[PDB]
Amino acid sequence: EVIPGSTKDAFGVAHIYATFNDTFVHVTDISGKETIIRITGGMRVKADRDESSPYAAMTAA
RNA sequence: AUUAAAAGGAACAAUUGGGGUGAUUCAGAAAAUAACGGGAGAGGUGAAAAUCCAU
Repeated sequence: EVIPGSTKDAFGVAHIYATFNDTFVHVTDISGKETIIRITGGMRVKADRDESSPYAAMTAA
């Protein structure tokens, strides 16, 4: 049925921190002390030069 | 022993001054620590490597 801990339509905040050497997609709650899922551009690539590629950003997003 | 220099100095009235000295006072970036979430990467480069990470 429902995923444990999940609720109905709610609000989150995404902390998109994208440098020239990597990119971060990080969503938390309204408080900001609880993180839901944090995926970076380096987890969806193999080489170190593509972590900043726009392709890795959408894949993580 | 002349006058009162678009020479100079002094005085006064109004101001100007990130001019100087002392005290007071505000800011948050960076970094450090404390606690919590998360769970595999992070830095850095032309590409990497050395380095940091399951303590």
